[PDB]
Amino acid sequence: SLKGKQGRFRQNLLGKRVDYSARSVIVVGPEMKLYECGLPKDMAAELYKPFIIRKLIERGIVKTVKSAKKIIDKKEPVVWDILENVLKGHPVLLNRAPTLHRLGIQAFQPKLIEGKAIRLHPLACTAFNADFDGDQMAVHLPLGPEAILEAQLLMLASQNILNPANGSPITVPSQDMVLGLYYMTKEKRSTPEEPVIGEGLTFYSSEEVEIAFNERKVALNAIIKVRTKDFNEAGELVNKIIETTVGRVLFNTVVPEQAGYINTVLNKKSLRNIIGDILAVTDVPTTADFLDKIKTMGYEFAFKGGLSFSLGDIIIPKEKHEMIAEANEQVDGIMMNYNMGLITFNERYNQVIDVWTSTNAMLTELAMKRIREDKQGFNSVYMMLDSGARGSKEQIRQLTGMRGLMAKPKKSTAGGGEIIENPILSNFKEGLSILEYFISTHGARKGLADTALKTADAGYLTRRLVDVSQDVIINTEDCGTLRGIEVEALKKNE
Amino acid sequence: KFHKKVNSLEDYDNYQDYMVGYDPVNDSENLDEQESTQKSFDHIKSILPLLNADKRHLIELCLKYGFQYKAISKVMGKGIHETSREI
Amino acid sequence: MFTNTIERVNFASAKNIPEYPDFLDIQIKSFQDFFQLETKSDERGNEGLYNTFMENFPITDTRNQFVLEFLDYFIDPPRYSIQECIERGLTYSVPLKARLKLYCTDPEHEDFETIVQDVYLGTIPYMTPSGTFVINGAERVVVSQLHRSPGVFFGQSFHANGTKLYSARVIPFKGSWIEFATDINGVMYAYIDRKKKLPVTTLFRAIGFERDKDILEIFDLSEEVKVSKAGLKKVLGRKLAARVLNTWHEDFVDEDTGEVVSIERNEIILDRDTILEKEHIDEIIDADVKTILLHKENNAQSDYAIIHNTLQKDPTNSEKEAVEHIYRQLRNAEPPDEETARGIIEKLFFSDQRYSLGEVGRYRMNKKLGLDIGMDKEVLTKEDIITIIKYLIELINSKAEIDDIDHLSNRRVRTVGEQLSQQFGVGLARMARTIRERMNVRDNEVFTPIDLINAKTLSSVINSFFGTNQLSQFMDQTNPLAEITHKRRLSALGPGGLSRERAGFEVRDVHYTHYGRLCPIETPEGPNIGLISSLSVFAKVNSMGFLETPYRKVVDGKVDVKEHIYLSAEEEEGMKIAQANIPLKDDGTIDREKVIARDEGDFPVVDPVEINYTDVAPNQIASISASLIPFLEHDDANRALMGSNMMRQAVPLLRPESPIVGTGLERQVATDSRVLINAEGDGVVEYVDAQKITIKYDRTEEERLVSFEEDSKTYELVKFRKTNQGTSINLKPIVRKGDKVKKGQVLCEGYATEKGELALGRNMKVAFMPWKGYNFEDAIVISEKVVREDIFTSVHIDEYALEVRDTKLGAEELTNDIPNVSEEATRDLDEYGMIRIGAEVKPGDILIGKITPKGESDPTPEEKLLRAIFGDKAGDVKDASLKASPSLRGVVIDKKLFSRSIKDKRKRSEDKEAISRLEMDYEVKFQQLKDVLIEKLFGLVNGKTSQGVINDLGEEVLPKGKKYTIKMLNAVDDFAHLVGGSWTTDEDTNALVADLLHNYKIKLNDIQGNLRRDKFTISVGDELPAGIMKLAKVYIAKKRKLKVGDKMAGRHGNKGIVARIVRQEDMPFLEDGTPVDIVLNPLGVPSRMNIGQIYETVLGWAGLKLGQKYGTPIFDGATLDDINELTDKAGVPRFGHTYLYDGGTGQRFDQAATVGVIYMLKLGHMVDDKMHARSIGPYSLITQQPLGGKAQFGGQRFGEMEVWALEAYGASATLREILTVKSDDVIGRAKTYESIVKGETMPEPGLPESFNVLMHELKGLGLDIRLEE
Amino acid sequence: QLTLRTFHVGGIAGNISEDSKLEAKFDGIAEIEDLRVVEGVDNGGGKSDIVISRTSEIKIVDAKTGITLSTNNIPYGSQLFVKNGEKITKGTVICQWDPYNGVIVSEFTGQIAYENIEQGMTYQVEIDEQTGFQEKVISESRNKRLIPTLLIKDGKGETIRSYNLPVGSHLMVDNGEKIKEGKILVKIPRKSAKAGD
Ligand SMILES: [Mg+2]
Repeated sequence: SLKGKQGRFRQNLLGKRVDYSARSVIVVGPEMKLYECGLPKDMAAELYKPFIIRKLIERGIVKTVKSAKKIIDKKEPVVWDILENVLKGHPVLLNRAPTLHRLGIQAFQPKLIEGKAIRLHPLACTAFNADFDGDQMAVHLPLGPEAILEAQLLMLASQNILNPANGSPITVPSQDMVLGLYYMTKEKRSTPEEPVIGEGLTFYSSEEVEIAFNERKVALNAIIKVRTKDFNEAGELVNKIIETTVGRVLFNTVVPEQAGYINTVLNKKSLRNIIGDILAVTDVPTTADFLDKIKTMGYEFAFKGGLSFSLGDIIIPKEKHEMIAEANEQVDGIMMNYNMGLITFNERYNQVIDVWTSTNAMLTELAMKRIREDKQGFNSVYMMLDSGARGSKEQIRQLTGMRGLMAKPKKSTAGGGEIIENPILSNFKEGLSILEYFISTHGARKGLADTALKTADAGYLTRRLVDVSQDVIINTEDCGTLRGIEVEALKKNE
Repeated sequence: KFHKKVNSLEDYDNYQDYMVGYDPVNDSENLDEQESTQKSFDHIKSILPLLNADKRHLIELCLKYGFQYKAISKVMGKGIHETSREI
Repeated sequence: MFTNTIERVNFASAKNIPEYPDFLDIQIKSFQDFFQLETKSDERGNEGLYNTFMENFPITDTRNQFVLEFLDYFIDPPRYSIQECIERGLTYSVPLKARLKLYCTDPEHEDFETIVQDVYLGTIPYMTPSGTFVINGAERVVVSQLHRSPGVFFGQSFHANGTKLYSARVIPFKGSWIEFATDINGVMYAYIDRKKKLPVTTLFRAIGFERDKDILEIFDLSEEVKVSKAGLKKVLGRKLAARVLNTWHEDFVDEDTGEVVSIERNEIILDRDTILEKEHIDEIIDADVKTILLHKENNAQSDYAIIHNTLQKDPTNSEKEAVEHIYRQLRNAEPPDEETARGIIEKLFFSDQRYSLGEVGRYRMNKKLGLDIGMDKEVLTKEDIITIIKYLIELINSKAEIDDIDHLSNRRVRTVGEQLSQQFGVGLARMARTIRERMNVRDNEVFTPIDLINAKTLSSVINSFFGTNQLSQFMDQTNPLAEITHKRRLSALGPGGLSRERAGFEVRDVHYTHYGRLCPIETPEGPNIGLISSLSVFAKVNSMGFLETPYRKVVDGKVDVKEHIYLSAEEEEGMKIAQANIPLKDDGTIDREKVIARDEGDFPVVDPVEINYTDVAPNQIASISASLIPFLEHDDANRALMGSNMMRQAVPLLRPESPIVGTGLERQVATDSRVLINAEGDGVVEYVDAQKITIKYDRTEEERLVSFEEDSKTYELVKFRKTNQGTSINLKPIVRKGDKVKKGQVLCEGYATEKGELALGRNMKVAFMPWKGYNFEDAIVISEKVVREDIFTSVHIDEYALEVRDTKLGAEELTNDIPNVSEEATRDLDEYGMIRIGAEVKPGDILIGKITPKGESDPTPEEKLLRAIFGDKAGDVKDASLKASPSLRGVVIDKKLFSRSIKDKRKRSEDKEAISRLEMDYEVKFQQLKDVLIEKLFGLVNGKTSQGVINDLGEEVLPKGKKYTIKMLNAVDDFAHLVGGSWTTDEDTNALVADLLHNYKIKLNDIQGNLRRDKFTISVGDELPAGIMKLAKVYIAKKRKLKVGDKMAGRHGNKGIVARIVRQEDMPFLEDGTPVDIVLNPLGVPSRMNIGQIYETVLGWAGLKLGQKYGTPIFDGATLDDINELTDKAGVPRFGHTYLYDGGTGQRFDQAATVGVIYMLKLGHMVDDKMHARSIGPYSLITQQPLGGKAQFGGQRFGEMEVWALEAYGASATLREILTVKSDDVIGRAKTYESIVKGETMPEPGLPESFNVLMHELKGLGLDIRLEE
Repeated sequence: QLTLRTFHVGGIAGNISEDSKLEAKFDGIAEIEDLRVVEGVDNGGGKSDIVISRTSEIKIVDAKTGITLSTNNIPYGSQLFVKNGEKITKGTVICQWDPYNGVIVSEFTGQIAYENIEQGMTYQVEIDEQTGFQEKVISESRNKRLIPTLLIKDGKGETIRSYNLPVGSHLMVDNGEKIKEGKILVKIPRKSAKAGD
């Protein structure tokens, strides 16, 4: 009874089922603030029941607890009137399991919403590892004033901007937000076939850029010159004329003036660095407001751009058949050389692997180039890939070029993993054949099995690490030590 | 047979989580019912001195030995029938 | 063409595809080879149950005075049909009775008369026509298992230091494992039932190989030379292959018994592997040995040197030395005599009692070892052992190959028939033991083969199998596809299989032998990945239990397109198999210079001359679910897996609609699911209504003469029936009065079907674009039109059952008058305290009111007086009513009460009168049936002469040679026992008479079952488990519309949660003003690589603009050019790239977006079932902590990781409240509730109760735990 | 993540090309420590220097400040193209070696002999079915006392040197064959870097 996961210690002493708790599916609230959450009316009414009872007795409506409970269960308008004010200043801890790091529990100030699903801020998703494909979250209600103060000053999501692992921001825009910001801050150059309105115009401030953009006289991606404040070589803010885009000006209307002027196309890496810099110069509240504003801007302009996924964006290179035929001819020549007796079996196998790898690399590069120069860099798939919103070179190559060479389904007893000589010449727009799909299912299932079976090891490692590091707490201020460690740059391959 | 008709709670996984449960509302309601019964009995005890002395002692004896018409009748002098009628 | 059917535009180009095997064959045909109700006596010789009857008979007592034999068995029609069994909660079973003959073999007791009798063996669960077992009112599936095939398995294991150890394991059909192994010392060894080790040569001697001459001649490694001076001098230097021993007899006299025992003692004069020298010649000569053995000069003997090493580790030298050593090693005691000493080995390895290989095992061992031992030997032999050791030695020299554990020829399928046969064998063995013991104890002549038999010992095993075995699983009853997948599942888990913890990666991967037999896509995504597989659409299981898939033979490059052959994993090895889509000339020759072949795990490119076989269909590798994903070739395998998993969780909808883009297998799934009413023959319907469909079947004149039933037949449609998962089965007629029908035609739609096609979702207009962040991270933005038009609305039925039993304190009653509840809460209850049909079950209402007799203690005088004066206000009854949880909102659709009739004296006399009247009525029916049968028979055989009719007792009821007239036709005592003989000289007349008698027997058995059921309901009443008086069931229907939080999914692995229900005017709309119905995130498409959903999006739109539905078979579907042609014909932009307008502003979006029609499903993960909130509620009585579960109104778990996060934040206060005052500080939580209500300060927390439980457990372990200040 | 990154790959083998050449990344003077070299013959028939020491360390040091800019280790059997004290520039190929299989370099000229090397006991011959190419791969022997040894002797038969051959190594020489200094005797097949684990 005392031993194991189900034992007394690990089931009833180190972790307990708790009161004033709830659980429900999570939907996305994009119009909320970083420190807000949407609680369904029934969930809030059940969680905050003693507080509603206190207000009901104080108001003189009832004098006993049972009558107040009956009134609450009848779902009267007075209950909601009380609960609206009861909610204020009383945050709730949202938790998504597994709780790998401390950001898995975060305090949110709740608001009453319709429906039965918790509304969660999108920027918190990365902290929770939470998507909206069926995920569920748990709500815990602090009771004492010290617990509420801890929630408001240590757990509030607007305070959990930085990752404790490395110090870099964790509340960074992702997916639609990054795609919209990238679309707004990317430059477009005027050509005779497609003119860009308002190119080369000089503006006295961001005010005139806003006026011209609102009157539809300068395009969002037009290259303009604007007089704004920027650092000089000495670090002082001085007015200067910068060549930028309209979208960059609009993005900088919400960037704090202490961070200077940002004149770069916004991807995930640049956004992370920019949020870190703004937090370095300003404080947390300013960074939170900046995050909310740029979230709204990115969502708005991704929505306005109509960015889709069409088969026209998956431009299969016209040269694919030529490269495949040339590689087939090379493989035929290598096969002849092995047949009549110049190269060994291993040499022929290695040469075939080499030629197919080179052909796959060239095809991937050509698909990269085509998708990059399509629509002057405004291909939606390319914007998703280059902004960091979603995608990679491998997936796009599987969509446009070829799936490449696949590892053989050899057992662990067999030494090493060979590569099938015939690669998957087809991609997912053309359509894999029966044999190619059967080949791919082995790798897919191996990856899924690794995912589903090799997180118990991660949990065990985390448990052992926590138990060996539990007692390490900053207890004093100075250990009066003359000892230390030498730190130098970390160089790999010089 | 009775001991072999009894299963083991270990046959249900995590039986301590979702089984063997109770609600304190039932306990509070039971104690409230007990208090109501006690108040009724106190009301009856307060009414008792207002009755005739013989009928008060009949009830007092009937509350410390208990509707024992025979032993009360020999104690009193009245018969079983008379004592029952007076009670 | 069938009436009311959709004619799809089919894009397949592959011809001559063989018809699918019946999708439920793996269940129906397996159970039909073990059981049936309508088999004739002559056909009952190869039916499986007969074999399990012979394997347990005869049963003879130890005194051999009595012998009991089995003759035949009979199966009676079920007492209750499937629908009634599902309504009451009983097991759909057939009663089995057997014919037994008990006789005496000892002539001394001549007063015992031989008896032939029928004995009720008991009720056996019976398989429904849909392939399921109705147990206790719930449908279950016996899942086919994948285990290790019987035979010989050769394997390797890497030892700790790195030296290989080889093994040869014999896997029997039933019994323990016989394992030979190689030790790190190079010594061969054998294991007996996983006990301690044993030298192989010791076993070889125990078999009967007395001397080392036989042992060395087994492998032919020694040369025999006669002992002589010149001969020994000629062979000087050679190593001795055998020990040179001196044989003499020593007389040992036992003091206890006085018998002189001559023990043959052998002294090792010369050891093995000793180089012969001149000195050893004199020793050999003095030993008086006749011949000696020397090592052969052949080099190959070195490869056999391990045997010699084993000989060096054998401490035995004679035939009986090894036997005695084996006895001492096994029974842990000295042998009593040599007879039992030999018998222990002869019974451990050569006896069928401890283990049997079976036909499959014998065949596999014969094929593997290259022997031809007769198939009648189910146990090992000495030749088998010799060949196994030979194969192990050949393996050790790196001259053979290791067997593959994951090969599909080495994985065998235990079907439902095999599992039921094994359980029946266990039960009948127990029954036979009981019969034998009963015959042992009985010496009185008054004992017959009925008193010998216990039905309980068989019913117990069968019910245990159907109730507690891992393979008797709750059926997935969400939609027809879920049933058809669960019935075709192959599980590697359960008894005799692997475990999740023990499951390595290798078994979970996809083997090259899974091609066409196991689906490489449809597997669970989690801890059960790879361990639970799905049968492929063309896969069968042969008689031996191995998966077989069909192919087309290719002889000299010419494909035989008219015939196909089912091949197993082993029959395919060494052959090159091509595809099905290979272009072919007019003569059948392959028209490709280079063809990619599938030879074992490799994919070579060879000429058509080298091709041996070809696939038969494009979708041979996929399961039913995978063969329902259009454009599967355009999806990643992971997304195909997820889509196959999600299509099985799609709830049936109130108004289902078949997809515009479908593969074309939906009709086959609907037909083979057998949930819809399939017409059994050609006919014209008579009358159609929401509850029934009656149709006149066309029957031939001969069939009408033989059949006792009217051509008309009525089918009752299933109306709002609860599944195992809560979903509803609602079937509606799609046939009008007057239409014509054919065999297999569906007369009804519903249960996620539409017009005979599977319909799991609805067609929705879709635009792929970001929408204000409301479709962020796999979220779904849907239009309010979906809620307005009831598109995604479903019905979910819940069943609430209350038992009222006989308790010691009194019989609990069902009444609407229950104490201390207002008159409003008992307004909707009837006399029996049961909610009315049509009421609204708001949370907290009483469904089935109940009163339980309260606990009157001793009636103290004070209580007596208080009741005497105040009254019986507190009457002895406590509320035991069923109350709805604060999440149940529904409408009562049906209520049922099942009761046992009260046994009274007047009721007993009334029951006797009623049973007499019913008996008279049933003899009237009997006589009417007999008269009809006699009239039909006289019509059949009028004017002919009888050739002899023999009954079951051998008496000729109808004398031969007499003409046929009415008089003796009505003089026949009974027809149900007329077995044997020929009625007439005409074969056709004889066949007609046999069929007529078979149908007469069927009808008579059915009417007898009806009479028995009427007797049971008059006497016992409603069937109900003992100890419970009444059962009250209330069925509540929940209309669940689509709401925010509900889960939706497509067929391509795309799933989401409805994040916002958006008004019509706020939706993106086209130039014509029509808004889209769903907005999906385009970002989900590239990374997840499920491009197929885009293709289906475009094609579907064309369909919606052309009134067309499409068939797009997987790997033989629509190319982009066909979609382009259809979109150009429908006035739809290519690739669905359209300019959209914002509904809230009106501005056209900057870029064009992908717009079309997508098939969207609604999964069974609804926010109604997921939301739960608790402030305070029930706690545990042990841990004093909140319970767990929405049904228990429990609280969420703040586990170890949450505590770690709280500690990392530094929240001492929040962690303290979570640990003490919110969970188990009994006083603290009440004081905190009071303080929150009254506004006061929070109480000081105290010691948690779980800590006190821990302390009490520690004290119960004898530890003095002291808390000190 | 160390177990979830495999899911996105989908089982496709990565194009991990092992660096077969080590080059100079900075301008300076190369100093080699613990360097032993022999004169061998490459595939082209010309003379080359082959390193026979496993502890060679090459340091590229700036000629102006004297601070060691870079440090690298010279693999055994690699072909050395830069001598000690020679000035080098950026991009110069310092050395090249076989990444797939390591090599054993003979340090003396003489005859090659086998010790405890027998067919079917310590090594096996793999023969191509089509071309008939034969490769002698050393396997694990049951008798641990039989250690496959290569003996390099002089013309008088005295064993100058003995080399231990590990399990799995391919024999590139024959018994009784005459060899020169710097010739590769036994090619040990290094475990090829598969798709990123
Ligand atoms: Mg999720």
